[PDB]
Amino acid sequence: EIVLTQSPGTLSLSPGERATLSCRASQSISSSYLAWYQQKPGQAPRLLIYGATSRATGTPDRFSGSGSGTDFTLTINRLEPEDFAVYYCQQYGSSPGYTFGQGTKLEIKRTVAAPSVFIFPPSDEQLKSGTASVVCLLNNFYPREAKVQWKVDNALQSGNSQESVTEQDSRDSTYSLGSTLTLSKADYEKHKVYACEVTHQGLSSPVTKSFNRGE
Amino acid sequence: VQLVESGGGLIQPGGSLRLSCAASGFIVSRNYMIWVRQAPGKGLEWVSVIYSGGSTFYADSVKGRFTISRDNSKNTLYLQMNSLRAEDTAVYYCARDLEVAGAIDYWGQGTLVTVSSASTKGPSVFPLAPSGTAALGCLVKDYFPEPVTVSWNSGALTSGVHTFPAVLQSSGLYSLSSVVTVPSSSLGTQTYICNVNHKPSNTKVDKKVEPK
Amino acid sequence: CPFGEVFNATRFASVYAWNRKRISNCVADYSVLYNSASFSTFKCYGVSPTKLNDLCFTNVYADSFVIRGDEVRQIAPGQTGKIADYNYKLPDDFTGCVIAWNSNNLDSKVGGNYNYRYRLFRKSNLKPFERDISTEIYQAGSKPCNGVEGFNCYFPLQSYGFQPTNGVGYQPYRVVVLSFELLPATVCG
Ligand SMILES: *[C@@H]1O[C@H](CO)[C@@H](O)[C@H](O)[C@H]1NC(C)=O
Repeated sequence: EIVLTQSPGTLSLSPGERATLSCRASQSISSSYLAWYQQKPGQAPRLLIYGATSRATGTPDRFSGSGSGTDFTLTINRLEPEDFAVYYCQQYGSSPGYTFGQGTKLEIKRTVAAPSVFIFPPSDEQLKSGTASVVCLLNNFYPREAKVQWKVDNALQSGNSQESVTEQDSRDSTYSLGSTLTLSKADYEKHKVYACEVTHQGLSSPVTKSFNRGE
Repeated sequence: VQLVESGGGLIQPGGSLRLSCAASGFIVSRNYMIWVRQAPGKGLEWVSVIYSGGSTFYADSVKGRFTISRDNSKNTLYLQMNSLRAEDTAVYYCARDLEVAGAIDYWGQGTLVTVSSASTKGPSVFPLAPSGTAALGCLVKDYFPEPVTVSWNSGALTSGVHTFPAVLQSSGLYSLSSVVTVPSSSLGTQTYICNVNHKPSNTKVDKKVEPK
Repeated sequence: CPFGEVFNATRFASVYAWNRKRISNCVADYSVLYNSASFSTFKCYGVSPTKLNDLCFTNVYADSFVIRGDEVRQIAPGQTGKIADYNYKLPDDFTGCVIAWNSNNLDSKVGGNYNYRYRLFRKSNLKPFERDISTEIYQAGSKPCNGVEGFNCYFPLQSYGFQPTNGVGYQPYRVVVLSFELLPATVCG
């Protein structure tokens, strides 16, 4: 089964720089059968290039396509602010007849900003109901890559947390992230120290915030 | 020229739905017509195609459950979906396809299909109480269906507010957090109320968030 | 029978304008065909390649053209796709053989060979053994085309791009369809 692998998964550039997105096919295909789409949050994809090199209606000249065989490339010359979006490649020649790549997000570049880390115990109201939710908050950081590690009595916790991330902020271009650790009230009262330990480019060393149950 | 989609909604596992795509300008019966879908937060996925001559082809994941068709009199494209599973939840686009003469050049706006088997349920609202800059918030937990709206102090407080995307928990209910950073000297002087509104269940909560 | 004048021609037809050669009043013998090693595909329907040489037919037809590797499976009864529907349609009760071989050495060219074309647009499916060679502009929308290419107004024929480096599904294949017709026999082996 034909597979389109796009790279990099995320591109961070500032306006007026040159953007180069790649698509690699798991088998060799004719260049006639490759297309590129842009998609902005909330909207339907917009066709940009078809036949590897042909500009769709309304595609400005700063967009150009190229490649053949296994390798294809979309170039944005002189990035514009409206060009930050997700970009997909598509083949339409091989079974099942339509395949898309996984997407490249083209995002705004800015200076590294370390997160502010906050930790919140479950409220008494929630505990009364029989579930504890411990929340860890990472605020206004860049870039998006961050490891949040939950530790309960210095035992690292896997498989009972969920993360959530804001879209890049429209004023300072940073990210924010919430991580939630869910326990039953019974398991929550079995332990004392709850900590989230955050690792990020902007932190010289991992920062830990913690609290002791009932303190 | 335009493609307008309709018919999406909430349906249970095993249930049936029918999407419709009224065309304008394009003549559905003279075109390669496709359905493509996008699961929340994921990629594009090709579902189905009908050829102007009547031939039909289907992705593997939907073969035998989904049926594409059209009505030349209404100039509309349809997608009949039977034996729907949770994983069929997505935004569904109809689109016109031109293959080597143009790829997929026109796409409708999309219609949302949710496959759940969860019942309508208003959120529980719990405070995230603060312990330079302080952070405080609201946990809006175990609601269905989407969405909730969250404001702070009835809209008077917007600076520094981050309302995170809802996540789907293993129970099938959604949950989300809303936080705001403030001067920690404001903790003693200003009151912070999150205002949660969940229209499907007609639930409106106002939770006051105080330091513990 | 001059099989070689069909299999060994220098160029082949584009599928939309497939070539039909009548073969009549001669001796058949399918030995150099079946016992050749250079055929990627050689499938028979309604007959049997073993007991082919010892039978008679009123007339035989050899249709020839070039398609992509991935499309050779559409040169069979009860198939669908752009080729079967809009270019070459075999009937459901087909009595004959389909022979295909990879012609990348002959029909690919560095830089792309675009001489071979297929019909992409057509309101209705071809009937069996129909040959449509019109180049009328295809009306995809509501406004008339008046023989002018534009939005919603497409040339119905499109080129394959055959480059030697494409994968075999994108490589050119020469196909010959032998149709046996028992309507006074004149073609025996
Ligand atoms: C085509 O030419 C080759 C050249 O060696 C020959 O062997 C073959 O029999 C020819 N095909 C026929 C006669 O059908």
